[PDB]
Amino acid sequence: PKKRASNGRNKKGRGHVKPVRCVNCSKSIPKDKAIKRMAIRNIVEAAAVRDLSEASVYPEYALPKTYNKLHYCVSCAIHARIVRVRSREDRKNRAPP
Amino acid sequence: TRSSVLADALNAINNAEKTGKRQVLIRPSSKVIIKFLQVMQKHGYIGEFEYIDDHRSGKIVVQLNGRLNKCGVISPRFNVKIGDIEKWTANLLPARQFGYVILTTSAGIMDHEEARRKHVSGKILGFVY
Amino acid sequence: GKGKPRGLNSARKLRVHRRNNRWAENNYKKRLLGTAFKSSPFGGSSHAKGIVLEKLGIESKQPNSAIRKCVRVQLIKNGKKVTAFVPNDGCLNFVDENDEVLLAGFGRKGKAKGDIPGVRFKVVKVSGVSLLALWKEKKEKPRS
Amino acid sequence: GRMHSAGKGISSSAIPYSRNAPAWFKLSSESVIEQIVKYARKGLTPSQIGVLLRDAHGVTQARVITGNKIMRILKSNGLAPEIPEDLYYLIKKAVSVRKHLERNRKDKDAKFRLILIESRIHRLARYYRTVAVLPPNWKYESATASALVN
RNA sequence: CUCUUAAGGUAGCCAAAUGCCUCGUCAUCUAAUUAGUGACGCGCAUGAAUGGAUUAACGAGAUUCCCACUGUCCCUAUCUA
RNA sequence: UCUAAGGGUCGGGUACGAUCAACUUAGAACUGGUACGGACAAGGGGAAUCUGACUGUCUAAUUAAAACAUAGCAUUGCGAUGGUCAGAAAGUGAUGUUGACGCAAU
RNA sequence: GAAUUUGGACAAACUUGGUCAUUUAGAGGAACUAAAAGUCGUAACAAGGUUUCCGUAGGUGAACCUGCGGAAGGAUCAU
RNA sequence: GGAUAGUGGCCUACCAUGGUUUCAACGGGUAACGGGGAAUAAGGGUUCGAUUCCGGAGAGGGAGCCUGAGAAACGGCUACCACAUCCAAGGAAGGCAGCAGGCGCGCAAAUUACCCAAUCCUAAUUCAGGGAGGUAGUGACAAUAAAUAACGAUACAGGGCCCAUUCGGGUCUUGUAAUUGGAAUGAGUACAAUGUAAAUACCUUAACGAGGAACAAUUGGAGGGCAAGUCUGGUGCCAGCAGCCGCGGUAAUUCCAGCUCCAAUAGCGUAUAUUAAAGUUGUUGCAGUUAAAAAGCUCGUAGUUGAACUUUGGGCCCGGUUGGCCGGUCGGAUUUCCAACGGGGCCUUUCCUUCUGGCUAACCUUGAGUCCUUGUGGCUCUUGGCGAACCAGGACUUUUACUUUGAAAAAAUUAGAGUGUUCAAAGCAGGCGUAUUGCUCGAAUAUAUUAGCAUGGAAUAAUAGAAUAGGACGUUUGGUUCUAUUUUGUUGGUUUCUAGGACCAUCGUAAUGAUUAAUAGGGACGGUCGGGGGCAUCAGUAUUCAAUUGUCAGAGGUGAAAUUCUUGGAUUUAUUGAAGACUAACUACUGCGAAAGCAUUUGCCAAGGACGUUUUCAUUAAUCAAGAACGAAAGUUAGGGGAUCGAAGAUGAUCAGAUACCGUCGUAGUCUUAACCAUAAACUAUGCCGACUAGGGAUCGGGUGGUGUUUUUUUAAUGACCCACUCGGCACCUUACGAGAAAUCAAAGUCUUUGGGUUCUGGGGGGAGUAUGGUCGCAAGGCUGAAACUUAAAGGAAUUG
Repeated sequence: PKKRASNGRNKKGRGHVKPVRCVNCSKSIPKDKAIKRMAIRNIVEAAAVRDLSEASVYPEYALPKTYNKLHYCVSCAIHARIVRVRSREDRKNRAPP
Repeated sequence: TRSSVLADALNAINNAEKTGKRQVLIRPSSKVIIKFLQVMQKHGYIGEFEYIDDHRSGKIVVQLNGRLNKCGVISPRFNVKIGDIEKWTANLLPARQFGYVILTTSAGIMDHEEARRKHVSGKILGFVY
Repeated sequence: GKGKPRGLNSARKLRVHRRNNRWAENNYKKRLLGTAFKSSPFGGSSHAKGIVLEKLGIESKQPNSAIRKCVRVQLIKNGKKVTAFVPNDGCLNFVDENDEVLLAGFGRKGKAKGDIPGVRFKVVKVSGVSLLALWKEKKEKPRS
Repeated sequence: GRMHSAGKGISSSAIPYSRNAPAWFKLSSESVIEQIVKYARKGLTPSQIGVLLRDAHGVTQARVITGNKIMRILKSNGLAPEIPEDLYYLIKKAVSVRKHLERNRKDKDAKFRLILIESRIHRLARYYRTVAVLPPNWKYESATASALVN
């Protein structure tokens, strides 16, 4: 007569969005998944701030910041970046610090 | 598309009852529904109600008391042959001594005991206990 | 409304759905015509006769480990070569090359039985006498 | 629910309980019908007329103000149009869409939309033919669509 | 694992009009087949536009078998110019 | 030996009558030593394999083919003070009354 | 009024093909299944050591690998 | 119309072009004549129905036929076909799916027996004939009752009862005993009879017939499921058992044996088929987020389903079925009483078919009423009212679905009343005498779905009737047609009225005729809304290459090295140009689209949501097998374009190997034109429409209002804000009120207190989404889609470790 088999499990999204390659390892990835961080630092370090200020022409000067948005591939995020892994309850929470 | 207005009304009633209320804005009425409520009211399962009237639909606000365990509808409205009503009473009601399979015959909309007494049958609508 | 139709005039659609959805049991084809008669070794029959081609030693399935003592019985009606088990201890000693026998289903409505792989027919009688009788030594194997 | 679109809207116009009245209303029964007839002569639909009278002048609703609907009132004086208004409008839309499609090629969505509209039109035709306001064995088609707009 | 090249025959296909050994071995066609056909293929020495493989249609092309039909033959006889 | 069905022209006190022509096709009887496309004229057919696709062309005097050709594919060189070729030279010539979707060579 | 004939319908039957169904031989090919200990590696399951898997295309003794897109059944519900 | 016994395409001449079909035709299969019924069933169902009553039969296969009222007969012919009988090879005779009987098949099934006594039938017929039938033998298919041992006393130990008097004896009973005795039988033989057609059996019966070594019970099992061994000897993953899980490898609660025991018992296993279990077929009544399942998406015919709305009520009588004083009768009932239960009338605007009517019936009929508790509880008569209560007729009275009641619903069987079958299955018998030449009760009762029939009911669910009025009544009034029994003097001819047939005509009557406008749907209109689509058009940067370059030894590249390119200036900064590339950052639990999927500017082309709306339409709709548009990425076809990235490929490393990961290049592609292609983890692995239930904020898009704030030109108008509110969304947070196997869920809820409408899919895993056949496609592949065979778990959630 007639007889056969199987299927499986679940998660949520939206529809479709275009990918943005991993800033570290060049893996493709969408932006609901994403894992993103804002790299917002000065050009100068804490050590460099004096040596410059001393040698600086112009009073007050400037000291701007290198801004850039960094996108990771989840795989690479756990390799280094602040993501790690949390408990059954903590993986529901969305607050950063 | 409401396939049965009565059905939805009864559903709403039951919902309210389960929630533990004393009132229900049910919609959009019918003579059948009114008759149903006359049967229910007759056997204590609902407190005295008020049919409100806007021309087109006609809503109702039933002041239900709390005696009601469960009212419900049987769709499709089958055809019943007097000998059959036993099986219905055996099937869907809680017990022999109480609970009313309400139904429609050529005499009118009424409970099953009344139909037995009258000695007629026709269709089945639903049940109340 | 729980998938299926609850129309008063549906009936047709219901019965046809059943006719469609009934096909999920090998036993359903047995009641219509019979898979037994077109395919299968036993032609819609309880028992079946045949001739012993050769004596066999089948390796048992794990965790068991033994040699089970069976026979390739070629049947008489169909002529299909089928493996068959020899019940009780010894009893392979009673049967010879090319003797008429009588087979029966192993027990599980076709299929295998326990540690024996492939074989699905226990021998009952050999040369017009039961294996049991031969084993207990109530009656003996008629040579003539 | 909506017949084709996914939306679930209930943007509609709730008539009050008042069937007689408005009580505050002035005027006579002849004036309103006359006005109706005027804008019919002018060449507008039961809908558009109904709008224009209601908003600019005093007619609350045609059935309340007179004793009949606008369509019937048009029919009586020989000013009802060749086919039903809404269906006509749909046909007009469809023709326009087809025209638009003719100039294009790679477009898909508009084709789908056309098809949807056509379906609706067909359904309407089934209805009107069933009640017999259009002729029986009357049919809309793509080839003689722009001929039907006249 | 190894010697060895510029690289070491790939996809396909064959005792093919390409295979010596050969009448290759197996099956099929027959009473009987170095013929034909299907297979197998470390192929003496197949093979990719020196084109490989497949083909509907066409063929005064090459081949084998079968139905029909015959003096081709058994087995020769006869008549006409 | 019959029947039927195919049409032309003239007619209306402001439905169809008269006539004139062909051949085609069908159907029916009736009939003969079952003969009848009567002589004449006029396809053997199929199942497969090999090979080149095909129509076409050639060794006029032994080879008509599986050879050549072809459409299709691929390649190469060439922007005219050019490419491929001719000429003993020539104020010479073919492609060229051409121009890269063209010409030449495979 | 028997043999015997003329015509006719009803027609078994065989000869021929055409079929529709049901079986069944077959060199050779390619599968699947089982069977205590057979060779080759180790492809998934832990981040299985290159995250898996899906579709599709190619490659490769073998698991498999690679491309483009997708999913997460992820190793992330997160500025 | 022949032929028929008569109808009809039965058969054709002539003419027509029909008939049937997704409401499943036609074809194919059937291990299919059918039903009555059998198995098993809480209800629902599921399986089987070969087995003495109809056109189809059928007589080895067909076809033909005479005879007869009846036959397409076959225990009758004719032929052919297939097989096969006997010869003095010329020729003849056959048919068994009636009994006896059995080759191969087998899993499987009986004496070449005696008789018409029953039971029936046929013949001119009580008298014959019947392998129909009966009778036995064969008989462990099934069913019924059913022996295989009983019992003292003694030797012991208990336990209940009698005198209720001590220890006195007991009627007794429950056991155990190499303690021992009499008794009672049937099997079996059988004088005999009975029985029967004649025998065998049985029901009776003299005669012989138990003491164990006898007149002897088996078949399974003893780890769990599932009642019964931590006994003995053997065996050593060997032999074997084991439906399933598992036992056995030197101590077996499972094997081979003993011993003991436990079931069922003249039967018990064993095999296959089926029914329950099985809600693992699911209407009642399943599942589909993962456990097996929702088609990618949308349309769309069939089918299924589909808002409300139309005498509801209020009265006044009449009599029933019930409740109970009264037991005025002797634990039997009457008739007047409070209420219930559904009835039947008449009235409230209610022809609640009738029109011509006889009986005009029940009656304004009353001729002088009485053997009545006045209060109306009621048997009682006299000359003459309203058509159904009885029939005669006609005129037209939506069309069913539904349901009540009735027959009609062959018997055995089923449920089941009675009853000596010695009980019982059964069978339909029998009981009772004044067993003197007699009496009498039975062989009931119920079941029969669907359809067909009559018959009330009229709620629910369908469906027509008055909307460019050829519309209902009608005392109106001409008229145009057609019919007509009686009579005028009779049968006929035309006529006059006459009664009715229809049709038409202007006047005549009625509140003259159109239900809503569904928090259903469609449609217009309004200013808005958007990374929705198409067609162009604009910008952006980087990437690569080129020229100019300014310059000087290592630049690429990794975990580290190498390939690699390098003063025939490399990487590298600045000035330009060229080609494709993609729309960064902004960009979010943000927005549109049916999805697939879509982000620069601007224009044009239509389209769409929500919202607003005392606009219109008026059930138009919800989902949908067939059929159809779109459908990522990768592919394919022929052009273009061909910068980066990059299947194949080459490579340098890596490593035991590397044709893989890491590197450096690089053809198809990535882009586009016109074609194809139809798959995806096409994913919220959550169908769609509708209703109802918990709170909470936040947000996109309208809308409403507020002496609100902000922005110009203090002020006006908008925009932008803030606040409150409400509609439609993308969603979220908190509980579980509920749901769930949990994980989790505002829907996976309102589902054993199981039914709002509908489509699709799944029924242990594999084999396999394979084979074959269809179909679409240039191909790659796509849709549709099995089988044998194999196997006890695969699996899904969680829980520790």
